[PDB]
Amino acid sequence: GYSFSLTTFSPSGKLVQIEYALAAVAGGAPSVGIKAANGVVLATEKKQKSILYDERSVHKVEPITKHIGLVYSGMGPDYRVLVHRARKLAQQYYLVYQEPIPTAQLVQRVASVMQEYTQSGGVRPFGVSLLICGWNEGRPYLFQSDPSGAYFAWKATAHGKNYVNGKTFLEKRYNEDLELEDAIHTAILTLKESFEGQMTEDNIEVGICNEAGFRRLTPTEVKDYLAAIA
Amino acid sequence: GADREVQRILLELLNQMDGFDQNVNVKVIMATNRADTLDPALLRPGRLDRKIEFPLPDRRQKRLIFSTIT
Amino acid sequence: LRPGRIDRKIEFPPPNEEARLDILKIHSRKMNLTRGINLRKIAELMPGASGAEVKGVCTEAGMYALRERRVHVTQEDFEMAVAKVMQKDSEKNMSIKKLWK
Amino acid sequence: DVLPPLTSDQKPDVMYADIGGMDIQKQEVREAVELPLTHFELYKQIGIDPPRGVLMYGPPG
Amino acid sequence: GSLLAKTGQAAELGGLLKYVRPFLNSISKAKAARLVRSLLDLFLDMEAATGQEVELCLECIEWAKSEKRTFLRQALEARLVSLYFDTKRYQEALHLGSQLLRELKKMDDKALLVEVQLLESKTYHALSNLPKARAALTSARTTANAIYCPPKLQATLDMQSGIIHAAEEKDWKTAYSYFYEAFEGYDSIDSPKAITSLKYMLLCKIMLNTP
Amino acid sequence: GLPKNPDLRIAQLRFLLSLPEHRGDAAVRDELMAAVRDNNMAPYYEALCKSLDWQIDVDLLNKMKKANEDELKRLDEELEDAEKNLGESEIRDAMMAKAEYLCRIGDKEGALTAFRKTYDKTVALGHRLDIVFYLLRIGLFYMDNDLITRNTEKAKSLIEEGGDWDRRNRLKVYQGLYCVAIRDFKQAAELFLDTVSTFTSYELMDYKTFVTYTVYVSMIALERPDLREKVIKGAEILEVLHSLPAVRQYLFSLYECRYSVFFQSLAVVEQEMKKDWLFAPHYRYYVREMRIHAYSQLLESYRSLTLGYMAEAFGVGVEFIDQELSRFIAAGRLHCKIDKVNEIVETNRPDSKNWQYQETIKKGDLLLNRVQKLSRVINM
Repeated sequence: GYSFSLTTFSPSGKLVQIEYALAAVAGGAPSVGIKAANGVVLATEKKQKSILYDERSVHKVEPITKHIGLVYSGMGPDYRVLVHRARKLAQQYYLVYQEPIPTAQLVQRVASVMQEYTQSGGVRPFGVSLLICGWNEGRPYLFQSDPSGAYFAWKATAHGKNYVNGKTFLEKRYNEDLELEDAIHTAILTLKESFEGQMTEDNIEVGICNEAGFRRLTPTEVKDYLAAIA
Repeated sequence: GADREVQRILLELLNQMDGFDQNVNVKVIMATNRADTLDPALLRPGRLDRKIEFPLPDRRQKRLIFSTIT
Repeated sequence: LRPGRIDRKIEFPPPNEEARLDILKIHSRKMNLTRGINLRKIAELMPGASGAEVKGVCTEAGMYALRERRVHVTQEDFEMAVAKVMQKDSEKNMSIKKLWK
Repeated sequence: DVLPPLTSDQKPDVMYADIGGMDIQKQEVREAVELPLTHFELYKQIGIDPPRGVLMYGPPG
Repeated sequence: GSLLAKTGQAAELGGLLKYVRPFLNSISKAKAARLVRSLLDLFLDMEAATGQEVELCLECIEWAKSEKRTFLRQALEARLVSLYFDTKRYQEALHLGSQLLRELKKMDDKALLVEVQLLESKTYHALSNLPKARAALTSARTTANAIYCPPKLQATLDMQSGIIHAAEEKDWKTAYSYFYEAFEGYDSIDSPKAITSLKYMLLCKIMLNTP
Repeated sequence: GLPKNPDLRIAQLRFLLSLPEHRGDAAVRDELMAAVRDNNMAPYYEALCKSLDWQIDVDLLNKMKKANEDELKRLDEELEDAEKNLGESEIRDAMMAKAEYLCRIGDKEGALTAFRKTYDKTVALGHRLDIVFYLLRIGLFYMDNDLITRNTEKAKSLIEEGGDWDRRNRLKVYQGLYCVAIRDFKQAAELFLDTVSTFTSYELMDYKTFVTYTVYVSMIALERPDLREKVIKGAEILEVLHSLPAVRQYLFSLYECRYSVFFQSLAVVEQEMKKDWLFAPHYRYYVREMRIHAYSQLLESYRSLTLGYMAEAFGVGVEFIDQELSRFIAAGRLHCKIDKVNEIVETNRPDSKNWQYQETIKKGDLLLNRVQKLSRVINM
């Protein structure tokens, strides 16, 4: 189809390559991000091909700023290049405006770079779906960006493998007045629903944005939530 | 042309699926390796009556298969 | 389409509420319905039906009746048949609002 | 006189006994096709256009 | 809870479970969930049947539904249906199991849905209605096929599958293998009911006329 | 669901009052008048109070009568408005309300005539069957057999046009009920068996009572293999019998040849058979038939046996069972004869060939007499 070239339109008006990128998305790692009354919780699985893979060596939740946490859909190396760009962009905004980058604005710049990669005839977009949690002016924000350059705001959402079940889960297993603890419980529950196989401190990692600051969970805390609970 | 022809193949398959007349007791069954693909138009419930999974044999099932052949 | 050639055009838009009612009644005429069936609600719960998918929904209700060896259909059968024939169970999240708006 | 009255190896000569115990799949397909191929007239008196298609999915062999 | 249960002081629990309710409200709802699950498990598991078996469960259903702890109430009701099945009360067991299935169908909580359908199949088998038990077992089978089954859940499901496949006398080898998997799972979680499976295991081999 | 008009619980209580052993019972006055005043059957209460020794509930009877008159007045004015100003659907609803209340007040002639006019002017076939079902319920409530038969054939004729499945299913239960009312247990058992899993006639009576009727009629009507395949192995039947051990024992004892327990259960079940507002007129017959069937079962596996053996098996004494076999053999219901000197029953059941010959010769006369009467078409 009209996918071998990125800079041309199909007769129906679709640029097939970017929905191919979105098909690469949701085939990767499952992950779920929800917005609670106070904070924002992003959870992702850590399950490798073999037990030799020391998973703590490769974090997936990355703090862009002390107030921003970032998770991806599963496209590892593309996520790494994009997260480097996002970190540098956040630094530029932090120094230019002398204020920390807004979550929505940070997602806007990241999606702008994403769109910049959605042109020309000799490059390809990063097939990564990005979940961004942040705190701005006392308000919590959860945003999702996609390789097409578009971005949106979600109270709760999920992407990766078996994402439709996560969507239904956050449809009926959610209310906007969730406390932080119950928010992490909802996140690990939808992770259990979406994932295949059990989890321990090894198999999940979670980042939580609270208005004081963001922090990625230690694996011990990840087991505390996932195991002996739910 | 190959792409257009495979699309016509799919459309003719659906037309025959809906087109085989009543009082004909033909059954049509399709095998697949992935099933996460496959056009939902073919997965339309008006012509799909059951979707049966055949995952890799695990414990018990592997034991049963080995016993049966052996 | 050039004038001296084929002369008339006809549009076949997706069936509306009344059309969905008529298709439901027509195809379920042969079906063994049960008191308490309210086909109007099923028609309302199926916006943007394609007409043929209404035949699909009645066939699905009949299939639910069959797999339980029942020769009769109820409102509940059609209601959970809607859940399968809604056809956006594989949709509503192929990223439509994005990159197309 | 009037006398009193299959294409290939299509007849496979394999039984459920030879099957490696896919019991759940056995039941699923048996309801899916075997009853329709045996008793489609009852599913006709239901009026539902008795079954036409089922999907087989899994790893290759 | 553990010390008051294992020592047989469960008669005092009738106050303790009521003493901690505001405490359960103050702390996170899921922490209260874990504590309530542990307390009810430790209570019902022993011989402490003393005039409060289904009563405390009843007012805790009321407490959870009033506090909008709906999911805690459905889990508690699944435990209550299990108790009802144990108490040979299969009629009301069917009633609560059915309505629990309806609400669980309002949501998409397959994890408890498989257990509820499993209990439905068990109580249908207890009432000699083999077809309904088979249908419930098949529904639970697909629902569990959706997710990865924990060893406890997998063992229970396979034990019931073997029981049902034995209730039909047309074949025992598949029932034998199902009991084998159930026993393997139970031994893996070291649950006592393993011996029960181990019994049914041998039963099949006696039924296969190959002792 | 279908409306409970007329209410057959009222008929059951009235029939119970028709029995002298229960006319002195005060266990009915609490509930029957509870519904009697609610449904306001002025004609039926008037018939009752001048027939079963009970008398006027002054305020209840006054509210009864006056509410019936004023309700009929408003129904009449609404029907008149509908017929003068509204289409056939609104008049349909108006006369539905009129006939429904007229049956509600148990006015046999009034309900009959109102449902009659409503049926005559019915718009379409869908409403035709339902009126027949109301009138069948009224006929059963008064136990008017001729009305029941005519309504049954009317429903048959109207379903003949291709009525939908719901009316067809309900007609099976109604027709089986009719067959029970007319000692036709052979067809009643098959009708009840066909709808045991599809029974939805709550307006008549509950499901457990239906399965009791089913097991009652099946044992008398069906032979042992059919009893095994369609009742013993009928999953829903055992499912409901787990809640009803009393009839489960009565069935299993006959099937498992536990004849003494079977006789105890049959003696018990004869009481409910008698109290039953529909099963009473045939009750003795039913109680009789099982006996021979029971005997016919026990004598099946023996060529000869001492009377003491069956006496102990049925938990009865030698003289009683001897008299029972005397009657039943005298009636020709058993193929055995008694050597009272040694006190031994001895079967004389014909073999397959001998039975075949006896049926051949019997049907031979039943056909040859028909031919002979058909003869003399020569020389009129």
